[PDB]
Amino acid sequence: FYWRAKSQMCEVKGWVPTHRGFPWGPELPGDLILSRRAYVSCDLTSCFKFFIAYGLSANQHLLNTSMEWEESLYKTPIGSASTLSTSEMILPGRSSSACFDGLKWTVLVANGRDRNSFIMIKYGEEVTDTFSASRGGPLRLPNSECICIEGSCFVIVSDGPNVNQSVHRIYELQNGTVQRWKQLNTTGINFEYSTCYTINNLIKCTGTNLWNDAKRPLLRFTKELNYQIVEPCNGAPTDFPRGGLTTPSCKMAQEKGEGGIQGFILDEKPAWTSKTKAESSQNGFVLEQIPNGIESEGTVSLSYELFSNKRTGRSGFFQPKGDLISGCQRICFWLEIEDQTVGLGMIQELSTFCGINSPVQNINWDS
Amino acid sequence: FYWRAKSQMCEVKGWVPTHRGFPWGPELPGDLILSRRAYVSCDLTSCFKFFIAYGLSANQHLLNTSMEWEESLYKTPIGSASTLSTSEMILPGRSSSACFDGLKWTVLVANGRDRNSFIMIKYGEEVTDTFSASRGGPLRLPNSECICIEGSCFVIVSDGPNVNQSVHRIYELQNGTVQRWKQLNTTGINFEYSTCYTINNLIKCTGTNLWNDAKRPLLRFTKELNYQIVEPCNGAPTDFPRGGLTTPSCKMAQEKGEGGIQGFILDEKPAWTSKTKAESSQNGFVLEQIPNGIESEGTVSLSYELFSNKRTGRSGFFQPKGDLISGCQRICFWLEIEDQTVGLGMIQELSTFCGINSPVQNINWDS
Amino acid sequence: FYWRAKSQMCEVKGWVPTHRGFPWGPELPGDLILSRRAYVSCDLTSCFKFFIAYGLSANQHLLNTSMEWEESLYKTPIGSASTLSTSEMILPGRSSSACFDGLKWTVLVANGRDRNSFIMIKYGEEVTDTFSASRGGPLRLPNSECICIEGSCFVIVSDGPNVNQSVHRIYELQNGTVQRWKQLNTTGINFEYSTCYTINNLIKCTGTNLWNDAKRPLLRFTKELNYQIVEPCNGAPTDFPRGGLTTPSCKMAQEKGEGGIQGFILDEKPAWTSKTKAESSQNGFVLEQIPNGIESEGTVSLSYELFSNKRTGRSGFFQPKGDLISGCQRICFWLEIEDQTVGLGMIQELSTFCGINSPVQNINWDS
Amino acid sequence: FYWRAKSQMCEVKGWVPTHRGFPWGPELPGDLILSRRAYVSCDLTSCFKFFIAYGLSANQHLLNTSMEWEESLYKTPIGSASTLSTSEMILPGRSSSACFDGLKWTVLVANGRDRNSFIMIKYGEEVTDTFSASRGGPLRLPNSECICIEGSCFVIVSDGPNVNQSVHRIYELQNGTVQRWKQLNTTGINFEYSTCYTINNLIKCTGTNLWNDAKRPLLRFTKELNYQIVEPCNGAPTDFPRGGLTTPSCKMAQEKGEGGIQGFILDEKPAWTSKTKAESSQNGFVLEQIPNGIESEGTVSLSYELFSNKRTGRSGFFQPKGDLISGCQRICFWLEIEDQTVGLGMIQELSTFCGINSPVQNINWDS
Ligand SMILES: *[C@@H]1O[C@H](CO)[C@@H](O[C@@H]2O[C@H](CO)[C@@H](O)[C@H](O)[C@H]2NC(C)=O)[C@H](O)[C@H]1NC(C)=O
Ligand SMILES: *[C@@H]1O[C@H](CO)[C@@H](O[C@@H]2O[C@H](CO)[C@@H](O)[C@H](O)[C@H]2NC(C)=O)[C@H](O)[C@H]1NC(C)=O
Ligand SMILES: *[C@@H]1O[C@H](CO)[C@@H](O[C@@H]2O[C@H](CO)[C@@H](O)[C@H](O)[C@H]2NC(C)=O)[C@H](O)[C@H]1NC(C)=O
Ligand SMILES: *[C@@H]1O[C@H](CO)[C@@H](O[C@@H]2O[C@H](CO)[C@@H](O)[C@H](O)[C@H]2NC(C)=O)[C@H](O)[C@H]1NC(C)=O
Ligand SMILES: *[C@@H]1O[C@H](CO)[C@@H](O)[C@H](O)[C@H]1NC(C)=O
Ligand SMILES: *[C@@H]1O[C@H](CO)[C@@H](O)[C@H](O)[C@H]1NC(C)=O
Ligand SMILES: *[C@@H]1O[C@H](CO)[C@@H](O)[C@H](O)[C@H]1NC(C)=O
Ligand SMILES: *[C@@H]1O[C@H](CO)[C@@H](O)[C@H](O)[C@H]1NC(C)=O
Ligand SMILES: *[C@@H]1O[C@H](CO)[C@@H](O)[C@H](O)[C@H]1NC(C)=O
Ligand SMILES: *[C@@H]1O[C@H](CO)[C@@H](O)[C@H](O)[C@H]1NC(C)=O
Ligand SMILES: *[C@@H]1O[C@H](CO)[C@@H](O)[C@H](O)[C@H]1NC(C)=O
Ligand SMILES: *[C@@H]1O[C@H](CO)[C@@H](O)[C@H](O)[C@H]1NC(C)=O
Ligand SMILES: [Ca+2]
Ligand SMILES: [Ca+2]
Ligand SMILES: [Ca+2]
Ligand SMILES: [Ca+2]
Ligand SMILES: [Zn+2]
Ligand SMILES: [Zn+2]
Ligand SMILES: [Zn+2]
Ligand SMILES: [Zn+2]
Ligand SMILES: [Zn+2]
Ligand SMILES: [Zn+2]
Ligand SMILES: [Zn+2]
Ligand SMILES: [Zn+2]
Ligand SMILES: [Zn+2]
Ligand SMILES: [Zn+2]
Ligand SMILES: [Zn+2]
Ligand SMILES: [Zn+2]
Repeated sequence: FYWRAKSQMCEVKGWVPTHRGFPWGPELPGDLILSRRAYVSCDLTSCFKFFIAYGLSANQHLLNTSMEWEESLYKTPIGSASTLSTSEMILPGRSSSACFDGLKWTVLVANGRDRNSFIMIKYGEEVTDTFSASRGGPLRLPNSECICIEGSCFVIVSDGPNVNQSVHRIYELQNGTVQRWKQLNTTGINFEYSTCYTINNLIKCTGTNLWNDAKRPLLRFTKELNYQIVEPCNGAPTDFPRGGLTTPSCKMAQEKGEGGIQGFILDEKPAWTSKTKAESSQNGFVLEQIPNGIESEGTVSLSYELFSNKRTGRSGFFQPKGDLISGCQRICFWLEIEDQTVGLGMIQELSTFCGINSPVQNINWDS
Repeated sequence: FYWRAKSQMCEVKGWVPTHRGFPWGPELPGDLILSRRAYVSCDLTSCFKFFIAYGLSANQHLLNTSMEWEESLYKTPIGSASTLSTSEMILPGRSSSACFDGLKWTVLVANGRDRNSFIMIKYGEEVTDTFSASRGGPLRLPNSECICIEGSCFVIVSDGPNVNQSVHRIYELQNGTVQRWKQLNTTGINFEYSTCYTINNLIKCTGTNLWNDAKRPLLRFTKELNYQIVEPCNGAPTDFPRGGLTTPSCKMAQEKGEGGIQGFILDEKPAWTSKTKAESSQNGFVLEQIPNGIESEGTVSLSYELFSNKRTGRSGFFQPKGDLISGCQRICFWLEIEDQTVGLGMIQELSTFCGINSPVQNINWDS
Repeated sequence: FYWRAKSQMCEVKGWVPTHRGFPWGPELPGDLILSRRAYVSCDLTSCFKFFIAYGLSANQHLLNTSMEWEESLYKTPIGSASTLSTSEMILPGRSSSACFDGLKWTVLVANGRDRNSFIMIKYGEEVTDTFSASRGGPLRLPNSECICIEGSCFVIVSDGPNVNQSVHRIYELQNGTVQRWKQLNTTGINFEYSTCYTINNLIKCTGTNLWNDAKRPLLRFTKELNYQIVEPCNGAPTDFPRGGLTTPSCKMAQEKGEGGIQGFILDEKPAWTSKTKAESSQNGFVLEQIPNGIESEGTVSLSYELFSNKRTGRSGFFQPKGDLISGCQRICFWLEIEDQTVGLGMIQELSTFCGINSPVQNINWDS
Repeated sequence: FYWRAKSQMCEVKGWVPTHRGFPWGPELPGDLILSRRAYVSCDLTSCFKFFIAYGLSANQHLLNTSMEWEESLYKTPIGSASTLSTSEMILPGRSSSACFDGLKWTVLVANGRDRNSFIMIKYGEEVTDTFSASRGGPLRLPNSECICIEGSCFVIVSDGPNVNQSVHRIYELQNGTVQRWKQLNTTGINFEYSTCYTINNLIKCTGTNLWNDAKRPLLRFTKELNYQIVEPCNGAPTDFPRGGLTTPSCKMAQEKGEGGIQGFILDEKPAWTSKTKAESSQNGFVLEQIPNGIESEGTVSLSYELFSNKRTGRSGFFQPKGDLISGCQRICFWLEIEDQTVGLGMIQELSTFCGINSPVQNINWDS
């Protein structure tokens, strides 16, 4: 009676937006909480945006408050703008993860800048657990939904002061309580900003290598925490920044591998890849289907240019949990759309897209 | 246990407003979402306004945002003003239709400008289906409630680049999923802006001919999609624009037939007709009873001038679904009231009127 | 299972405020709906303010809208300020009455200025009945809660163009549907602004005589509509305007009998009387207990000066319906408190007071 | 089926913030209700801030209203800012107490300045009881949650015109109705601002001595109202103002004993103490663990500096009531954080911290 994915993932032949971002910019209404590190996650009924607040607007500018350095996590329904009257403060935190197990929300937040850093866990309204940095901190949560299968919830936690040598662990939770953890062998790479989905009792995640790779590393693991980390084997890297296309291999792409941005790869057969339109700008977003999976040479069948000119940012998976018509498990993603404002710089608003089995035209969503 | 109309339609001897529009103009409060292509539709408990947002007010003017060209459908309870805190974003879309089958909302939206145009369907929160333009697009939904009978939902979809030769289809849906469609034979006419109701297991609709008619074409069909299209046989055309009264016949009225505006005809015996007060202005709204039905010569018995001077616009049917006192099926309509503002031009607000069996005075609702 | 009063009314030895009015003036927040002809009425769970809107504030002034002459009834929870986000539009109307029968709300509104005047009735969300003026109009509802006993709801409806010769009827409703009505014999008086309560299967009401009396006429009737109209027999009139104390008798007090303001008398033994502090100003509010009932000579035992200086206005009864601790039926009243504003003249806000069996000090509620 | 504490209190090895205060200052949004004498209390599902309103913001300043001297109690969910749209007016009052017994809220408020002073009690929405000052008034409620065990609710009520000789009583309530009261023998001390928790069918409270003590007096009592009042036996006083450390004894600390501020002591073994960082300023907040209990010499094991520089104020206990994971009873506290504003002086916002059994780093929560 706890939640678990439907037995098979739906075929995906295209992606339709279920929500464009609230279309702010160059102006925006007062009383809006401005957000970063937002992601979406759903209960059995509807979906919510989870986010770190960093400011509140009024007259086109930021209210001078302490919101930027006193970081707290908030929640807002997907269908509502993020105002004070409509958003709820959940916990203090600078990064986070959240997921509904069918019964209650499990919410994790990290606080503290270095060795003082620690993670708190909430189950429903009740704080149920804590743990500390083990490798110098700061502890870092993914800013994407954690993954629940039949009452067990899994999240990737990062540690270490440098991308030089980060440490990453899978924590397994029940009732908001750590049952165990496994340290991953990630020698030679960096694996931040994990975004994940579940199917076939497995959990799959796409990382961001901020150290030495413009391709995105992939993690796959079971509920017993047996795992593998693999590299995409095409020659089209998907991080930003990145370099140009190279010949397909299983090697990392190290040209411009430094830095990066949260993003995802649908690790199925067919596999889908996603990235900005060009390598020179954070503009547009392109989804490409690879029939033979991400460990093939990468031959692209379908290719959708969902955004062409609009500046874009982080993206990640989320899964609908209470579908009643689909016999199969749907997959969706959230994506930051970036808008310039007149009075408070650049802002991020989430759009959401879901996979559908039926094909569709290459519509540009800029307008 | 799915919804179906009560067995007989209530006698209608007059129309009372159940909601005047929010009385904005020349001024209006900040944080209001300004709307177009609004209509109402109800669940088993209360009623909602569905609409395409095109702007957000502040200090009497439009916030410069991207709301106008990034079109999304929203929903607000009938009894509330359409503010950010109270309205919910449902789906991206430039035209739409919505209807509650007794269990969940079925919502359709159309997006794309020409051959890229396509329709998405939502059942509850779950996107359940899509289909594309077949005749060049854009696909166009009615902007009025779709019609559900015992779990099957019906809506009219228009296609084609010109009113010159539009194509129109009835789509039949279950669980937000297309079961079939039938193309209508509409050679020689144009049938947009369909607004519909159901009674006696039938569905009846009034169209707007934007090509060659100032009378409104009428569609009647069964759940097996057997249908007929008939022309009103009076000599008093009800579109706007239109020309003067002519001698009653079953011919179309082609004087000023070009263009038009969504509107309705209650296709019963007696039939009710509805139109602006005069042919020269979009002012007032007049409801006229024709005892012998719309295919008679049109002799008018009752005649109510609900608005005299106030500028008016689109209108359409909606049906209450959870009446518990009435033994019979009530019928209502929504109507745009147009208000001039000081700082953002002309706006539309919906009023709603319902039929009652008891007669009433010819009150003018301007004030 | 329909609602009915508890078998006996609680002893009342004093009155405590359960809500002061929102303390606006000289300033008030923007987005507030300004109200008149407000009263309170309760479901089985909590209580609501019902009111006619006449404006919306912004920057201390009235938004220039059409709200004043397009009158609509709204509802707001007692514990909330009356903003757009929190208030609900119910029906168009210039006067009204409302009452919950245990199952649904029955709501009546009157619209139209003279012979066109008519009343509409809502049961839950469903309009269930209408009737017209019979004596020239306008039809007038009390602006206080109607009274429901075991599924039958009663309200006083006034008619006629002059206080010179008004006509008053009791309408009996079930499911928002008129079952019958009885015209009262009110020759020689005027009986507007009825405010009522129920106990012992009876319904009792206090009127306002706008024609020839500064005492308040009292109506008492049964569910079979057998009734009596009696005059208070003290010499202390309670209308405003009024003249000074006179010697106790059953005669009307005609000095300054012209005009008046809605108000109440608790018609029990002991009886309670209520009025402004002095006859020269609408200031303060005084409640006086008369052990021998309102048809005695009026000897006053308890006397509470609840307000001394604050300007006050209309007042009326309401009854809590879902008490679970009290074995007896409580009685409360609402009272307008008048506040001067800097930018939109004088406003009215409701306070609510309830009777308690325990005595209490003569606290002044001005501050 | 009424609420009672879990059988044992959880071990507490540290304190984590479950909510930082809304980070206002130097600026804050309009439409905010500014509050004082706030505390938190929970139902079986979530938690609420209870508070006395004293103003409403707009454009960085206080709206000139009557809110400051017409004092009313309000309630807001912990996770929401305290705006008009989101806060609910409960009762008029200048001090208060509230507690959920598992079924309904019991709410007490005090009104009146001296001998007219009295207390009103609400059970759910129903006013159920009243009583008057017995020793000259004003009656004073604690401004912290009252305590419910199995349907009986207990609160400390203070009386008397001077801290010179205040009188304090325990009132026992059921269904919002006083069953009895016991006067405490508090000769030689003053015991205001009681903040309390329950465990082991006992109720424990920490007072504030505004007369002659910089240590905090402690009250412990049973449901039969057998009680004891004891003095902390360390030499580190916790009131503010206070003097420096002295040698441990059971004597009161009278240096700077005059005045004080609401605050708490966790009266267990180990005991926790809490106070500002230094004696010279109301800055920071420090929690210190005393393994041997508050009646020992006070040897400190753990010591957490939760705030260092930030100005702080009142603090008190609250208990979560609907935990489902913890087998034991959790304990939390609320704490005022003080922020300077540009346009309305100094404000107070509540943060909440809960005890956890796992240890944690000495993180500074200033930023
Ligand atoms: C931990 O993972 C690292 C990285 O994958 C493993 O090191 C690699 O081992 C293979 C041989 O099987 C080499 O071809 C790679 O070049 C190695 N990479 C580096 C940088 O060492 C390592 O073997 C794993 N350790 C354990 C204990 O299994
Ligand atoms: C499709 O509908 C059209 C329009 O009603 C039909 O054409 C009409 O047919 C009648 C004869 O029955 C003529 O009197 C009209 O003048 C025709 N209109 C035009 C412009 O052609 C047509 O027959 C229908 N087609 C089919 C296959 O049934
Ligand atoms: C209707 O009510 C009026 C007013 O009470 C009645 O008229 C009064 O009758 C009594 C005699 O019983 C006189 O003493 C009053 O002076 C009368 N008032 C006036 C102005 O007429 C009248 O009798 C009632 N009519 C009916 C049919 O019962
Ligand atoms: C009421 O409490 C007071 C204060 O605790 C008691 O007075 C104290 O009694 C002890 C002796 O047992 C003395 O050592 C203290 O110095 C006393 N304090 C003062 C100021 O009197 C008092 O005995 C209690 N009264 C009753 C009736 O029990
Ligand atoms: C906000 O306030 C602080 C002073 O209290 C200041 O450091 C900062 O510069 C202010 N922000 C702006 C934009 O002036
Ligand atoms: C869709 O509707 C049909 C109605 O016949 C119903 O039987 C079925 O449960 C619905 N689909 C699913 C799989 O829920
Ligand atoms: C809104 O912004 C864009 C520039 O970014 C501009 O094209 C448009 O004119 C602006 N609107 C107004 C009213 O100036
Ligand atoms: C109206 O009220 C009566 C009460 O006697 C009840 O029996 C009936 O169900 C109600 N009307 C309908 C048709 O629901
Ligand atoms: C409101 O608008 C109308 C003009 O459209 C005008 O008659 C009225 O004077 C205006 N109100 C004020 C206060 O100017
Ligand atoms: C008040 O509480 C008691 C608990 O013993 C309960 O029995 C009773 O039902 C409550 N009072 C009433 C009349 O509801
Ligand atoms: C608020 O209003 C009253 C006058 O009605 C005045 O006493 C007080 O000074 C005003 N407040 C301010 C800040 O001027
Ligand atoms: C935690 O989850 C387990 C699932 O196996 C469940 O049995 C248990 O009830 C939960 N914990 C508690 C004490 O509620
Ligand atoms: Ca990289
Ligand atoms: Ca036309
Ligand atoms: Ca009078
Ligand atoms: Ca002190
Ligand atoms: Zn920080
Ligand atoms: Zn946002
Ligand atoms: Zn290939
Ligand atoms: Zn567009
Ligand atoms: Zn609107
Ligand atoms: Zn005829
Ligand atoms: Zn009017
Ligand atoms: Zn108000
Ligand atoms: Zn007497
Ligand atoms: Zn006061
Ligand atoms: Zn606040
Ligand atoms: Zn020791």
